[PDB]
Amino acid sequence: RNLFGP
Amino acid sequence: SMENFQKVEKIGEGTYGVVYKARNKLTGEVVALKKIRLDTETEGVPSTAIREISLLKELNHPNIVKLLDVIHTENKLYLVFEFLHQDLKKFMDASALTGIPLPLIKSYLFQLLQGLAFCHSHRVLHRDLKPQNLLINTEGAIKLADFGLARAFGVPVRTYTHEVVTLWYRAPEILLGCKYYSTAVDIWSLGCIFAEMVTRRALFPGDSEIDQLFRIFRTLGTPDEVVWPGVTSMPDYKPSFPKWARQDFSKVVPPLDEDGRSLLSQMLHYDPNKRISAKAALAHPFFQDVTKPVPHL
Amino acid sequence: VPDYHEDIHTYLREMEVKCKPKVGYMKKQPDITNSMRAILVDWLVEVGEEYKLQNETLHLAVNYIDRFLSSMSVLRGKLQLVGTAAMLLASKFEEIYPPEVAEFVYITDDTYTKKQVLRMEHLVLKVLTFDLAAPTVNQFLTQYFLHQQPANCKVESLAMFLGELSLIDADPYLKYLPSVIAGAAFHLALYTVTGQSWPESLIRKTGYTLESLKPCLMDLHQTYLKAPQHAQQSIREKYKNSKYHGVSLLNPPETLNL
Repeated sequence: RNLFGP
Repeated sequence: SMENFQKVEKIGEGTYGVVYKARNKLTGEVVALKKIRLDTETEGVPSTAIREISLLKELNHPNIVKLLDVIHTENKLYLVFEFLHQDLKKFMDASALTGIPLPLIKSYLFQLLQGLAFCHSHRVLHRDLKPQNLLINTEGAIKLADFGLARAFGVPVRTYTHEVVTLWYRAPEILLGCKYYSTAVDIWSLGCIFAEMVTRRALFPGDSEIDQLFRIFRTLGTPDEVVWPGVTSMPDYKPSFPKWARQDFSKVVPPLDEDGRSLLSQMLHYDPNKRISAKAALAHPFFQDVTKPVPHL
Repeated sequence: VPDYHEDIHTYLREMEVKCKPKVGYMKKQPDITNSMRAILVDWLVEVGEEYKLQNETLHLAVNYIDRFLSSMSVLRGKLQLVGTAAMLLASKFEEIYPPEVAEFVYITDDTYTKKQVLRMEHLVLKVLTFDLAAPTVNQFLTQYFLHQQPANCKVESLAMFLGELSLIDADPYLKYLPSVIAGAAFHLALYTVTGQSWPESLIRKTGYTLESLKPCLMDLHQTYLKAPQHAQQSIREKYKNSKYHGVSLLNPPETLNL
């Protein structure tokens, strides 16, 4: 899972 | 950086590198530089080196080899250690005719035990004590070295790595696959080394796990619920194990005196919970007359 | 092994003060907040579950992150890279089988490259000056557990649970040392499960009393009560498992009677 990025 | 160091010669060789003796052009200090090749696309800084450095920065003690500096470049990693002339092994090889004078043995063990009690007191298990990992200098000091197999332990311990300690110096509880092991495994190793400095030969030179166990049993007795409660329930205990009778300790290391024998039997006790701690071993009467003799060479 | 238990506890009490992050670093962080920090740590809990890592590994990583962020400003888009590297260092330090680098790149859904993770590992090592053997809440609880009579699994697991929750919320928990968050958690767990309290033997050992633990305890009790409504839920989900005797399904006490 990508967090604070787009 | 490395600009201040002038290499003098190769000393040894570790698992991810080679050691050099080198001198500090500015201070004049002599040191051992242990290079570590990193590259990239790899797995990064090897976990051994992670442990070696972090734990060694917390162990400042006259009988632990001092980490002086870490030079940590884009490309390489240099560990700078204080320099020590020799290791205990390449020294017994040089002490054949003249074995090792008892006094020197006593001084060494006593220094070793001090170093080890410090480690245990700072929650570190060494887990690879054996004569090539014990360094000696010209002034009669001996010191624990090579903390690349070490680990920070917890209270109480969890289950840690099983594949640990060079076979000949490996403790029964590890051989028998116990869920938990702790500081006692280092004491087992020292006790093996104690006996080694005396007889000048490995105490339990096994070639496999079961051979190692069987050698231990033929020397100390096959352990039972009496001598070691729980043994028969341990993962790699087999009811088929031969039952050998325990020998008199005077026969295990004939040159040893009553006090020596006493201390050794406490280091090689089966039940880890009862094996002597390094701290308690410092006060043993075996050391009553102890001193720090310089190696007779 | 009570031969070294007191030496060890004394040493860790020394080191927790040296390894402690700066309490007010979030304020000096221009582009990140406690909430984002909260998202990251909640993600690290998930990672730790995906890969069955030790709880100790989670605690250490958080320690590393908080110390790294005490001196290095980071863009929001790089917070997860700092986190990833810290978890890799923690795994290498603490795990018998750490997950391979490729696995850490993959869990960020290829937000970052392997080379980035590896370069961020070096910088993290540099900023922490290789001082990785930090004390955790975990390390203190585990000692405090030896003081139950008799041992109670539920107490043990609820204490860990509570301790984990304190990782998520830098405000206020950054104010408290690991040994103190452990004390509050242990007491809270024990009270909740058995109605017993912080034992006298632990007073003797730690020098802490329920009085000195009150402030952290008060926060921790509020955190425990508000836990079902917190935006981050991975720790409650985790501790619903059988491994942890489902202690997140236990009801928190409405009052502590202090």
